[PDB]
Amino acid sequence: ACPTTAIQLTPDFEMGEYKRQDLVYEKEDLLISGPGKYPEYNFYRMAGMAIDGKDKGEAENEAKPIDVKSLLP
Amino acid sequence: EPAWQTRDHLDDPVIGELRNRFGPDAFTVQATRTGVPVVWIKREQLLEVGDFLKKLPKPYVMLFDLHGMDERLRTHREGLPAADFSVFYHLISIDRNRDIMLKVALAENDLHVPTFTKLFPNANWYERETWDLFGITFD
Amino acid sequence: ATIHVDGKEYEVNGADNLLEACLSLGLDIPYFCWHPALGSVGACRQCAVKQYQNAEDTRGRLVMSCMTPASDGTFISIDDEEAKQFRESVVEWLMTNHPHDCPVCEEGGNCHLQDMTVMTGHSFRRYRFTKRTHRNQDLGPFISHEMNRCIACYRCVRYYKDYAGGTDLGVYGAHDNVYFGRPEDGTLESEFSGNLVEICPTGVFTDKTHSERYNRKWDMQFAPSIC
Amino acid sequence: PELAGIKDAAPDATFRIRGQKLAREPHRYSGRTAMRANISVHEPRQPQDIDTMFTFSMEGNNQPTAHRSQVPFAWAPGWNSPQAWNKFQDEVGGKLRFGDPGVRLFETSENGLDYFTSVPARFQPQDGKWRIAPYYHLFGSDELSQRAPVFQSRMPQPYIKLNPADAAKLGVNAGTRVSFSYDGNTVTLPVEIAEGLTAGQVGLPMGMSGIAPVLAGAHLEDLKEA
Amino acid sequence: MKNIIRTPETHPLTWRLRDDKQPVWLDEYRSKNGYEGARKALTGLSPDEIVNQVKDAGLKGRGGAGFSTGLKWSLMPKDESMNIRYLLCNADEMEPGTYKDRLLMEQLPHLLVEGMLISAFALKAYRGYIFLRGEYIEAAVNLRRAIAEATEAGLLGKNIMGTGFDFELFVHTGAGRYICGEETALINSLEGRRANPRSKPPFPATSGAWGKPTCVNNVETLCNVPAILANGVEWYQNISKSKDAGTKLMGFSGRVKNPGLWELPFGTTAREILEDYAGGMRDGLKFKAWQPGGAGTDFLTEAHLDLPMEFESIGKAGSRLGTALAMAVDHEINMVSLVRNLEEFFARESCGWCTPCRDGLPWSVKILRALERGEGQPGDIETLEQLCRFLGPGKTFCAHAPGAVEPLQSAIKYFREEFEAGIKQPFSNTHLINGIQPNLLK
Amino acid sequence: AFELSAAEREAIEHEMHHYEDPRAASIEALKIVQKQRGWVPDGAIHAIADVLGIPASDVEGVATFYSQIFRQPVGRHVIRYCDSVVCHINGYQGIQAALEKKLNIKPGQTTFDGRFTLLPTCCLGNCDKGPNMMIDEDTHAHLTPEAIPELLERYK
Ligand SMILES: NC(=O)C1=CN([C@@H]2O[C@H](COP(=O)(O)OP(=O)(O)OC[C@H]3O[C@@H](n4cnc5c(N)ncnc54)[C@H](O)[C@@H]3O)[C@@H](O)[C@H]2O)C=CC1
Ligand SMILES: Cc1cc2nc3c(=O)[nH]c(=O)nc-3n(C[C@H](O)[C@H](O)[C@H](O)COP(=O)(O)O)c2cc1C
Ligand code: SF4
Ligand code: SF4
Ligand code: SF4
Ligand code: FES
Ligand code: FES
Repeated sequence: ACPTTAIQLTPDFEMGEYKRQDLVYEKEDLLISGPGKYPEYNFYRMAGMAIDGKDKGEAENEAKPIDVKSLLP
Repeated sequence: EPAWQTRDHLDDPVIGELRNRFGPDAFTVQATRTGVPVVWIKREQLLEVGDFLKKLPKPYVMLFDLHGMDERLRTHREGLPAADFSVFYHLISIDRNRDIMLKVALAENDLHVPTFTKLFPNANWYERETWDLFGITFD
Repeated sequence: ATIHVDGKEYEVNGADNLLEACLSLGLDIPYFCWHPALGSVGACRQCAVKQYQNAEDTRGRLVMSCMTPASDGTFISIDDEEAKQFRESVVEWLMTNHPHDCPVCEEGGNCHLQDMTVMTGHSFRRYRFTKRTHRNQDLGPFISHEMNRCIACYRCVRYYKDYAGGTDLGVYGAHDNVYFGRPEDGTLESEFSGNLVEICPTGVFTDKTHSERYNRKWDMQFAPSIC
Repeated sequence: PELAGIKDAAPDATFRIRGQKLAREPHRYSGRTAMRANISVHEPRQPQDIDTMFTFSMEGNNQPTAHRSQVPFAWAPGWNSPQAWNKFQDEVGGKLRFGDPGVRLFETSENGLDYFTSVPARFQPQDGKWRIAPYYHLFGSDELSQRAPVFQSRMPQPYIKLNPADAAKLGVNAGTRVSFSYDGNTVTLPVEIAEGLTAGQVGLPMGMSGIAPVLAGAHLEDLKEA
Repeated sequence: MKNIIRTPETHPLTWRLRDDKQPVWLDEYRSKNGYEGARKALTGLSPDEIVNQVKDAGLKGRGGAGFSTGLKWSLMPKDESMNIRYLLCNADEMEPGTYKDRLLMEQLPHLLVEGMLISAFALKAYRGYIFLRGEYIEAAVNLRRAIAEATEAGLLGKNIMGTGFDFELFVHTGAGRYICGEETALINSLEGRRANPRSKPPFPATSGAWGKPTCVNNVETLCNVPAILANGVEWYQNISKSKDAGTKLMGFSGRVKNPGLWELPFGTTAREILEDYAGGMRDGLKFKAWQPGGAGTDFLTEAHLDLPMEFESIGKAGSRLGTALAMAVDHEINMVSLVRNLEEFFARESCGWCTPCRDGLPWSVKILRALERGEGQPGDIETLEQLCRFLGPGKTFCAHAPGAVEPLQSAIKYFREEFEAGIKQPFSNTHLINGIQPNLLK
Repeated sequence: AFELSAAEREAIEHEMHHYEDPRAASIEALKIVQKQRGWVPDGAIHAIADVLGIPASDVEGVATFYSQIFRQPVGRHVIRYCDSVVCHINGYQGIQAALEKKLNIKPGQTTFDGRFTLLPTCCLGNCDKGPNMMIDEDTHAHLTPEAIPELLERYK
């Protein structure tokens, strides 16, 4: 159900802890330092929102914004 | 015609047999996507309807299922009797290679159904489960 | 007055609209530009049904439910082939240039465009060309502006001008580079600009106060209260 | 006795539609077993609402075709927008189905009051005194609204309005500070010119910090430039 | 015929037109039987009598739809408390291939002034607005000079010829949009709004400009009526043996030997106009297609060139007459590029009101660009056909989109092979994610 | 810091006299400002809204709706070549390539001298006279690619 391929299920199964309270994995226990089973995908290259390093009209299959005041008909 | 179409199954000869036996009235045929003919039988006719189904030339010999349903929150009930609860009996005839469904409507004040274990002895655990999970009592 | 929907008789008002008569009966007709408190226009063409002349008629004619009176003796059809595929084409046209940013959008499970895209049953895409974009505006501390999400059903400008009497919002531009907003950057000085969050069926006008500390609609624990 | 109608707005806590309560949250309420997991992995019992007709979980009822007047939220299958309210009404754009919340509690009297003979005189401006006129900004004249952190950028700066003739008499130009004394406290506020105001009056935004709403209709002294 | 002879009996419009392409001013207009119809209307005829006279004379509207103007003038309200009626002249024409009003506005302005006078007295309208375009500028100067000369010579003002009827005329030069020619959008633009059209059956005849009863009529429509009230009624019905009464400014345009504009009676075949008045094709062109009306109607082949240029005769040919200004396309020009230019004009010149035109004409533009560049994918011609079927009358808010997609319909129906030849590369809408198995279907 | 001149304000009021509403005179007021100053600046919208009474959003919508109301600074002369179909058959692409070669600009752009602004036009309404192009209220017909530098060099 992830439309960004952010949450993934690794082939690692070596879990099991002493306390149940420590089984609640926070954000620092989940975010890994690389792209996993879907390496090359990036959701923000499809989204049309203004992004640090991505102006309006810079996403895939997306045109540059024509100004509302533009001279062309 | 697609296999998922909402069919009424009035072309089933068991419906014609029921119309010949108990009259064209006294039961309501429901058009569902279950693939089986579903008939709403009144409570006092249930034992004799089951007895008639058990004495057909190719009778309905196995009680496939028997369970209740809470109709109190069901908003989309068109072509259905006024029911607070319902009890459905799913019966299978192997010689006909067909199956029928028998729905009995119930009100809140009288959740009493005549027992079905005198006809199908596997109904004991199904009626116990209906009395456990629902409030339906079997006489 | 009585009407016939899908060969079924219904007793509706004769002095009201056909779209609101059908929606009052629990029937589902998609709509974008119509609001119960703003009247009816033709800014979209989403409420299309097929109207006949008499009881025995096959061809019909595609009319708008929000622009046809619900007079006595009308014979309309909602879920025939032609009206359904035309409404699918209209949501396809509206979603032809729509940004692929639903999970990062403020509407999410509150969006009317999502419900009317699912309701028309349009999932596959055959539009392979480029989309359309617009620059955003700073509308103040309460209204976040994301103009790319717009489908140009004119409900915001109609509410803000005709209903609310405000002098800030408006329509600019032309055929396809149409714009809905202020002539400059600034705060919407009308006292009813917050209703644009739910008046807009898309994520253009959204709640900035809910943009900060945001959750989806299904995650909200609601209660009926008094302001 | 005159408040006897408040047991008609909503039914008792022992009110159920087909035996069940009404849900405060939707059926797709996510993350129930990890919501409180940062402080206790053991999921606590749900809060018990004995006061009212509502349950704090999703195990309730929010059906549009349910015999009730008060709806927590509008949701219908296929209608996830705020346009799901039309499923909760008998006719759309009209009254809500099965009535409306809240009863009127007031009945019109058979006979009216008398003609109030007390007609006030004209407002004559007086030297050395100023009549305070309320302005009542929407975003700044409510006690619970100013404490909201998002309103603080929306309220205007604390100001005071003066007539052009009054400002010419005081010799103060618009935008500069003026000092006025009330309850023995000389406070300085920036002035602005009000064209529609009248002579002998001064204008204040009520409800703000330091400016009470009861200051309307009161007098003011010592309008001196700071 | 090789030489054209124009007489007032057979050419009611441009018999007084000057050969040196110079404007006919007031003295030359009244010398060549000027303001006789206005005199008869304002002296000896009741306004209802004039309305019924135009109704039985069969002056159908020359805007392009062919609605009878007697019906339009008869649907004005009968209430005497509504005395703020308006008359509007749709002088804005921005349809490609249509230039019929430029001639009558540049070198015959007093004919339009007299027609507006007669129509305003027939409708009891106290104000008239010539809604012009920003590109007709010499026409604007000529119209303003004609208005000044008329209001100097006792016309067009107050107490006209001692009748007591007050009428005054303005020229409203538009700021430039193709949608402004539609009568409801003309009303919205005249009110200085964005020129989005309005919805019928609240008609301009009952509630138009500023809520008052108005009517909008073309320049040709208002220019035929002085001939009706100056020459006669049965004369107007007896100039052509067809049920489309009157004369129309016909003419071919586009790479012909003599492109121009000639007044001809209805029922004249398009082959006659092309091979006689237009001179036919030049040396090397084969005349592979034509449109009856410029750019709004749909293409016809050589077999439809023999039909008379009438509303109903071209109606049964899967087409319509339109402005009756024929548009000729030769064999050397690709139909894909021509329909691409048509769709580009209709996409960029439409208004921004309703969904299907707004978001289907640019899609047609992009599909036709792909067909131009040879980047066509399988499923584009069927998309264009579905687009044409879903942009017909009634499906959109106004009639811009059906007139836009009629050339597409005729290009698909007749010249299909070039559209098939525009498709070369296979369908690819989605690209790989490299971690997800694609849903490849058969 | 936009300020309407006396002649502009008198023209706007005189056009206001001709209609039942100043809103009807909004479009002609925008045309007067465009004629006087070449284009409509940002403060002119508020100036028209102040002299009329209608909101500035309506004035901005009117200014951005119609094609020949320029909201960007244009050159001293606006070249307007016909983009329509009859001029496509007669050939407008040759004269467009000639204009692009002579001016070294694209349509929608202006030259670095601030002299010419190249734009397409919906339709000139002179289709029977070959290719068509309008410069500064002057139409030109029967155009050829070789006649473009001669026709361009007689303007200021
Ligand atoms: N430059 C030009 O001359 C152009 C002409 N056209 C033509 O415009 C036509 C489409 O124009 P529309 O106004 O949308 O079509 P239409 O046929 O609905 O209306 C044309 C006229 O008929 C009148 N009318 C029709 N039915 C009426 C009724 N029941 N009651 C009162 N009045 C009634 C309208 O008021 C209007 O004046 C097309 O035939 C097209 O050829 C289109 C584009 C450009
Ligand atoms: C999109 C559109 C554009 C139109 N443009 C013009 C036009 O430029 N000139 C014109 O006379 N009629 C135009 N019309 C037709 C008008 O709606 C109307 O029929 C005409 O102005 C007057 O009708 P008449 O023929 O009875 O005089 C247009 C219609 C539409 C739908
Ligand atoms: S901004 Fe929203 S309300 Fe306004 S036209 Fe666009 S989709 Fe409709
Ligand atoms: S407004 Fe657009 S981007 Fe946002 S949820 Fe709706 S469809 Fe998706
Ligand atoms: S069809 Fe619709 S969008 Fe197109 S010009 Fe007409 S009203 Fe405008
Ligand atoms: S809801 Fe009827 S056309 Fe928009
Ligand atoms: S097509 Fe160019 S002038 Fe009309």
